[PDB]
Amino acid sequence: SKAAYVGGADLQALKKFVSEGNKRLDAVNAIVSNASCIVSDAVSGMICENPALISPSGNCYTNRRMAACLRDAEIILRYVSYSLLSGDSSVLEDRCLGGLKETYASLGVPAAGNARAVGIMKATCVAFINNTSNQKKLSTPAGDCSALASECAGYFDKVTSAL
Amino acid sequence: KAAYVGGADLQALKKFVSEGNKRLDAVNAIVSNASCIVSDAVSGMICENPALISPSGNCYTNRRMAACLRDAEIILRYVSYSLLSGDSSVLEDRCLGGLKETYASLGVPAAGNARAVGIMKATCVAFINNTSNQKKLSTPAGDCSALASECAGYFDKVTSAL
Amino acid sequence: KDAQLRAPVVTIFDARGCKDHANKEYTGPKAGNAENDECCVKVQMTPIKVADDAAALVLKECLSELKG
Amino acid sequence: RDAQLRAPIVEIFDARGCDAKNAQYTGPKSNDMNDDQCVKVSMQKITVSEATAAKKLQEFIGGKATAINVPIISSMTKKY
Ligand SMILES: */C=C/C1=C(C)C(=O)N/C1=C\c1[nH]c(/C=C2\N=C(C[C@H]3NC(=O)C(C(*)=C)=C3C)C(C)=C2CCC(=O)O)c(CCC(=O)O)c1C
Ligand SMILES: */C=C/C1=C(C)C(=O)N/C1=C\c1[nH]c(/C=C2\N=C(C[C@H]3NC(=O)C(C(*)=C)=C3C)C(C)=C2CCC(=O)O)c(CCC(=O)O)c1C
Ligand SMILES: *[C@@H](C)C1=C(C)C(=O)N/C1=C\c1[nH]c(/C=C2N=C(/C=C3\NC(=O)C(CC)=C3C)C(C)=C\2CCC(=O)O)c(CCC(=O)O)c1C
Ligand SMILES: *[C@@H](C)C1=C(C)C(=O)N/C1=C\c1[nH]c(/C=C2N=C(/C=C3\NC(=O)C(CC)=C3C)C(C)=C\2CCC(=O)O)c(CCC(=O)O)c1C
Ligand SMILES: *[C@@H](C)[C@H]1/C(=C/c2[nH]c(/C=C3N=C(/C=C4\NC(=O)C(CC)=C4C)C(C)=C\3CCC(=O)O)c(CCC(=O)O)c2C)NC(=O)[C@@H]1C
Ligand SMILES: *[C@@H](C)[C@H]1/C(=C/c2[nH]c(/C=C3N=C(/C=C4\NC(=O)C(CC)=C4C)C(C)=C\3CCC(=O)O)c(CCC(=O)O)c2C)NC(=O)[C@@H]1C
Ligand SMILES: *[C@H](C)[C@H]1/C(=C/c2[nH]c(/C=C3N=C(/C=C4\NC(=O)C(CC)=C4C)C(C)=C\3CCC(=O)O)c(CCC(=O)O)c2C)NC(=O)[C@@H]1C
Ligand SMILES: *[C@H](C)[C@H]1/C(=C/c2[nH]c(/C=C3N=C(/C=C4\NC(=O)C(CC)=C4C)C(C)=C\3CCC(=O)O)c(CCC(=O)O)c2C)NC(=O)[C@@H]1C
Repeated sequence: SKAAYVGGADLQALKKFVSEGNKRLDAVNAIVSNASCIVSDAVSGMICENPALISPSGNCYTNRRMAACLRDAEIILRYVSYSLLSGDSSVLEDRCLGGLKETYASLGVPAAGNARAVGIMKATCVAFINNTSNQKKLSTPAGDCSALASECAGYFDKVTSAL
Repeated sequence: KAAYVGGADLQALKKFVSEGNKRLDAVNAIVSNASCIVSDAVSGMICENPALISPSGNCYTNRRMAACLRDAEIILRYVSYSLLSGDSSVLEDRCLGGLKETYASLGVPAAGNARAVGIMKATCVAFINNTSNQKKLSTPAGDCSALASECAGYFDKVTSAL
Repeated sequence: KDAQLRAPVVTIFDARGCKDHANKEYTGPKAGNAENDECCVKVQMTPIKVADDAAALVLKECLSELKG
Repeated sequence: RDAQLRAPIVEIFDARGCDAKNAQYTGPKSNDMNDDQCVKVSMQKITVSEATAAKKLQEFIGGKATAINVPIISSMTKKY
């Protein structure tokens, strides 16, 4: 539960422990600072493509179910963001994905809908990392983040595979 | 408590406002992006002036931030209704009447509202004209600049008033 | 699995040039350069929650954009 | 002013090609596409919870990141 602060010498060290530390931190900043939209756009895209999901027999029907789906999509996004901070997917694969498919099966949370919500978040995050905007309309120094984008994509692919 | 306008009544409404079908698309572009429009506006106001979330700033604490996010949504929605109606009377009376005085008494900073409303205006104009990063709604391609400018005019009434 | 439905909430502070916030949260040693002494990452395992108002607003967006 | 902080919620239903039937509209039929289209308007109290607000603060506090392809106005100094 305790918040950790990594700055100064500890942040300098973290940048020696992971590849492309500065770019990595920019990528994480983009995702976390836009998290509500990334999540809402993914869940609402899943729904707009399959409106049955908010019909009365749909798994997102009622605020409570919508809230649970938005929450889970945020949980997944956050474990991906943390994977990108860390340079690996171990915590994502254990804490987030471990037992998740079985949990969803016991609750009746639909695999097709999850695949689409996750797929949209993937596209969105990859696009934030491979942002081709002019420098004037770009918050970070312009350059090539394709390796990190592919890394991020790989983390989403692990979620897709598990679910 | 809700009004439903479909069938004959909607066919009629479309004749009583200019560019009825395009106008409904333009309204759709606002209401289906309501959460992110509000977010961008308050976020941008803050990144330009981070003091707003310093301990002495007007968005400090969840209570103040929640009120600002709420107010931004209120303003956005009265604008969306003005665009549906082709008329700003409700916006000017119900929303904007007494608001400048209200904000003057509370110390809600005018420069902050100027910027937030300005960002909502740019974001709505972009969604209406389909120049935004996202273009999720389907329309025949065309020139919606008149409706975008009408929308911008409603935001300009907000800015003028505040 | 996480029984409490926690996830890592990460906050990224590039605070280079910020004079008004005292950089006191990070308690370790300094690096001797601005790229690290005026930058900080915050990480906190947090129960992830979505309130009724947020879910209700997403539903309003959805209802006006359902594809035929 | 509105004492209850209500605002108009406008909802746009283009239900052409939507195979689910809805009949909240009680007026006459147009006998064309408008029978598959509806605008809903209601006046609802607008509210944002402090929990949501806390989540938004965490998104906003980094002070650098933005949506894709938008103007950059961020600053590290107090403006007002
Ligand atoms: C909301 C966060 C975003 C900010 C801020 C920004 O600047 N862009 C953001 C999001 C974003 N979304 C996508 C891709 C998709 N989004 C959807 C959902 C959307 N589409 C719909 O039809 C409906 C319902 C009417 C929605 C709510 C979808 C389906 C996609 C495409 C997913 C895919 O490619 O399979 C992106 C990625 C854009 C890109 O690839 O360049 C961003 C950045
Ligand atoms: C609602 C999320 C968005 C999706 C999805 C999408 O496709 N576009 C989205 C947002 C959007 N924003 C703007 C315009 C602006 N946003 C800001 C705030 C932003 N800039 C910053 O420096 C910071 C803090 C680091 C922010 C949070 C600003 C300042 C603008 C421009 C305002 C103005 O020009 O007056 C737009 C419109 C883009 C355009 O005007 O071309 C969209 C679509
Ligand atoms: C400059 C951008 C600025 C003005 C002007 C202003 O009025 N407020 C400004 C910044 C600001 N920062 C914060 C919060 C945090 N800043 C942090 C940065 C560092 N902490 C450190 O110890 C170091 C050295 C490695 C940093 C680079 C951190 C970690 C913040 C979070 C604190 C927390 O978790 O509570 C705010 C929010 C209000 C505040 O705490 O001052 C503002 C407005
Ligand atoms: C097609 C998109 C669709 C499938 C397939 C599915 O399973 N569900 C679908 C749509 C859907 N619509 C709604 C809610 C409303 N639809 C409305 C449209 C009309 N109402 C009318 O009277 C007319 C004729 C003029 C329409 C074209 C309205 C007004 C809706 C809101 C009603 C309300 O106020 O609650 C939903 C939401 C679930 C539901 O309420 O049925 C869904 C999933
Ligand atoms: C892909 C991720 C996007 C992108 C990134 C990009 N960033 C840089 C350079 C820097 N980024 C930072 C950022 C931070 N360092 C920190 O400690 C923190 C806070 C914790 C942040 C936010 C830094 C310090 C640099 C170094 C240069 C500078 O000081 O300005 C680059 C340049 C290449 C490099 O690796 O240095 C790039 C390409 N660029 C894009 O176009 C993508 C959208
Ligand atoms: C700017 C607003 C964007 C744009 C709009 C645009 N729309 C049309 C045409 C139509 N739009 C609708 C939409 C609705 N009618 C309804 O009753 C409802 C639900 C309440 C909706 C959402 C309709 C029915 C049409 C007519 C065409 C059709 O049969 O689908 C146009 C075409 C020109 C015109 O005036 O008809 C345009 C240009 N186009 C853009 O490029 C902007 C992003
Ligand atoms: C959203 C894209 C999809 C969706 C989601 C949805 N989830 C639930 C319920 C639960 N989800 C979890 C998830 C986790 N357990 C873990 O250990 C982790 C890793 C940290 C996760 C992500 C759990 C435990 C539940 C049950 C407990 C709870 O919900 O509080 C629901 C149902 C909520 C309900 O039954 O009321 C839904 C709808 N639904 C969809 O349709 C999307 C595909
Ligand atoms: C957000 C962009 C800005 C901001 C907002 C902010 N507003 C308040 C408090 C109130 N806002 C209103 C507004 C209205 N009254 C009406 O009748 C209407 C039209 C329907 C509106 C929009 C009112 C009445 C209040 C006071 C009552 C209440 O809060 O419920 C606050 C809180 C002020 C305080 O210290 O309590 C804030 C922060 N703040 C900014 O900095 C942005 C510029």
